[PDB]
Amino acid sequence: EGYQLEQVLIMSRANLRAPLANNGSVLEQSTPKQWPEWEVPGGQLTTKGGVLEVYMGHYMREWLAQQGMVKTGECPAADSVYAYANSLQRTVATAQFFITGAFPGCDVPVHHQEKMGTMDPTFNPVITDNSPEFREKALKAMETERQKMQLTESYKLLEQMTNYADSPSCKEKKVCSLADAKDTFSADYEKEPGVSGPLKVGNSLVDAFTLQYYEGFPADQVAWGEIKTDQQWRVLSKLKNGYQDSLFTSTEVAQNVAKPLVKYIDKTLVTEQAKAPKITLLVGHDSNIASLLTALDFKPYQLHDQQERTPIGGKIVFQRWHDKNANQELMKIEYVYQSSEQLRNASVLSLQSPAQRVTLELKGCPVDANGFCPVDKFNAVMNNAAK
Amino acid sequence: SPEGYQLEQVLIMSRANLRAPLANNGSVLEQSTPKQWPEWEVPGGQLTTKGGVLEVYMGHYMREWLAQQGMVKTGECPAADSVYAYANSLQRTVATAQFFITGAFPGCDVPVHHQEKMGTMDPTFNPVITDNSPEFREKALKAMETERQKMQLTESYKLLEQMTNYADSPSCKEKKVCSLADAKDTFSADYEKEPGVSGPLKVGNSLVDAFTLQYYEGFPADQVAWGEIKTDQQWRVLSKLKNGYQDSLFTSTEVAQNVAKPLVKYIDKTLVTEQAKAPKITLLVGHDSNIASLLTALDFKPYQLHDQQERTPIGGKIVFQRWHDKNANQELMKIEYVYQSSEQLRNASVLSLQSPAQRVTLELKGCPVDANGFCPVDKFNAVMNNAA
Ligand SMILES: O=P(O)(O)O[C@H]1[C@H](OP(=O)(O)O)[C@@H](OP(=O)(O)O)[C@H](OP(=O)(O)O)[C@H](OP(=O)(O)O)[C@H]1OP(=O)(O)O
Ligand SMILES: O=P(O)(O)O[C@H]1[C@H](OP(=O)(O)O)[C@@H](OP(=O)(O)O)[C@H](OP(=O)(O)O)[C@H](OP(=O)(O)O)[C@H]1OP(=O)(O)O
Ligand SMILES: [Ca+2]
Repeated sequence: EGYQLEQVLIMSRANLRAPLANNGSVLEQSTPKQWPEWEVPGGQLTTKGGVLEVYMGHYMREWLAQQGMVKTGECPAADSVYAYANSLQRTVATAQFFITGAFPGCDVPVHHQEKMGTMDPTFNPVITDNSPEFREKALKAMETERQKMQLTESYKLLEQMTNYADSPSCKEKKVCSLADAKDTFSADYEKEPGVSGPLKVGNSLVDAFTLQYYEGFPADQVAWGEIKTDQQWRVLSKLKNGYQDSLFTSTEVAQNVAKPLVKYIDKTLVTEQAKAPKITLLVGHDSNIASLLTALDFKPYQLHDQQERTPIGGKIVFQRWHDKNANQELMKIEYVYQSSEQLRNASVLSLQSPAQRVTLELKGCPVDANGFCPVDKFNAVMNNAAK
Repeated sequence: SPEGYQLEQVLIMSRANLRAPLANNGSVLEQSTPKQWPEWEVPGGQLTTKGGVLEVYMGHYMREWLAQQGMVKTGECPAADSVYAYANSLQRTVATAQFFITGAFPGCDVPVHHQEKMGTMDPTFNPVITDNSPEFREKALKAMETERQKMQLTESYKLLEQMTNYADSPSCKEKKVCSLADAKDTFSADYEKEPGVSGPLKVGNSLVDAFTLQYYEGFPADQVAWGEIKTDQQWRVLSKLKNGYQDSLFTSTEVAQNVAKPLVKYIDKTLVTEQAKAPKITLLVGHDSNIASLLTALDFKPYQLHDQQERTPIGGKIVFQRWHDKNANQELMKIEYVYQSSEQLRNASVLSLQSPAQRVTLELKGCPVDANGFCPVDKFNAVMNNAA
């Protein structure tokens, strides 16, 4: 009956979490205005984020079955499914909710490293090369990417929405402007690429608004009611997307930082394939998706009906399709995600009312008219990035 | 909780949440009407995805309550082994435990225990006759007929026949069984089987269970009972068949005492006799019949659940609570039925302390409560030991 979906690996970020807005946090320091309250402490998933993942899980399960992988109504064979999350509350949580929605009533544990509350090396996008040539070249690549962006409109808008000149940052630390302030990038050995300055603050702020919107806060409680149009979202989102792009998206940085994740995905889909599950779920972070995508050299992609480049509840679904011979196998990779509205509305997902799907393309594995490329070339892409 | 009251242990005896109509009633449903039954997203008897979300909300609600009461701290996981979750080995009950525990302790490592051999009944949750003596039966068969005789179901059956066009069903056109009221019931109490009824009472229960479930699942109005049920009173009259079935089978003391013994024994260990070594929080997930027979077996006072047509609601829990009154140096028991209203299920309403689940305080005949719903622990232990 032709090509059947034989193996999938799903790379996920955590779903909806509470912004961190307690005394002394970046959010609190960045405005004199009070933030609306959330149901859990900062950085913890919300219940709506779990329900959104349950819906994604159920949709995915339907879809997996539709493509021949394991049929609806029965648990998959033991050890058919392997769920591995970074060792943080929100990523373990998003895995539990996804796996429960997709595989209800089945014994599929979520795995994670022993120490909760700390970064697992698999998911920790840290710089591994201590040479000053790597650092100089990384810094120059971040600065170059940043220098292409026109952010002052975004910043002026944000200063007005937050009353930034009256915030604790301004009054106590004399950091009083977003639009005129200087970014400082870092590419420190054994840390994440970073930036300090307005871009980091604009990132934290716009992220908080995005989350309020998705969480379903009334319009008057999103950003104090100040974001009234998609156009405004678009202007503001330039900061959050520009932060991620600057840091995680240069070729120098990404290939280094995402090595343990690339290696994990190579092992699962290529080099230790005999033992691999039919379904792997990894749950990490936006920086992991951003650097992975750069490190495997995907072509440019655009996500319709989303303001985020790496959306809350958005997953990279790598798919190995098999008919009769392993050397005729095909690979197809899609970004499967909920639109900004499907998130805010908690939309019930189904085959008739699906998640959004965009097919992604590796530069090294050109796809046909239907998004498939030969496994032969996929394998070469992975080997080469995993070197 | 009053001043100086501190909650210290809870046991949550839950029904599964929202499931598709039982596959075992499929052919009765088919014989009872010429109409087409709306299709469900899962095989009969399995939890639906909505059941899952609804149970995630009950978990988060119970979490917020437990943190209000100082039983668990906001923003961290409970101590290892302090939460013990044990489900019957069926898809729906294990699924409901997983969704409850994920909604309540998201991000925490809290396993759902069940016997292996999923798809088979775990004896703890198996509401079966466990006495093969012919003298058990006669007291039982009679106690069931006695409960059944207190109910007036004729109007329910005429309503059901009207709504289903039962006149044109296979049952009537082919088998010439052309009235549910004129037909008779025959109870059974067969060794290692659930107490049972043959006849129009089982037909009524099967159909009206399906309608109730359609309504919860959010089928559109024209697809719950083919749009035939217009009035909350019509719901109430139909629900008599389903509540009547359960009450006849699981609610006479002589049946309920036998059939609930394993769960009664379990709850007695956890709350009374092995209490010291017992998890602070226990979730058991079983079946409506478990709740029904448990509550008779412990001699509860009669209760009414507001905003529900079911006597043991979908997702509904019996919540046993040991409290220390520090001021008067006493240990008290409070027991409440906590559950979603028919509208909270159909709407998938988010639940929190600000928009809470329904709660009704229950009362042991052996353990009379004060003005606030609390009774003494020693009186509770007697009831429990005596019952076990
Ligand atoms: O640890 P990372 O892999 O870098 O990613 C997460 C987080 O991603 P999710 O939002 O996917 O969980 C980021 O979120 P953005 O602000 O970039 O949207 C970021 O920021 P926060 O500190 O605001 O969470 C933060 O990066 P870093 O690890 O450098 O702090 C980090 O959170 P954790 O520190 O908890 O991992
Ligand atoms: O067999 P149980 O252990 O009681 O559990 C369920 C179900 O209960 P829940 O909806 O609470 O989980 C019952 O049916 P309802 O009381 O819910 O209508 C039940 O018995 P009935 O069909 O007599 O009601 C049926 O067991 P069986 O069909 O063998 O009698 C069974 O479900 P399964 O059909 O999935 O075993
Ligand atoms: Ca600029």
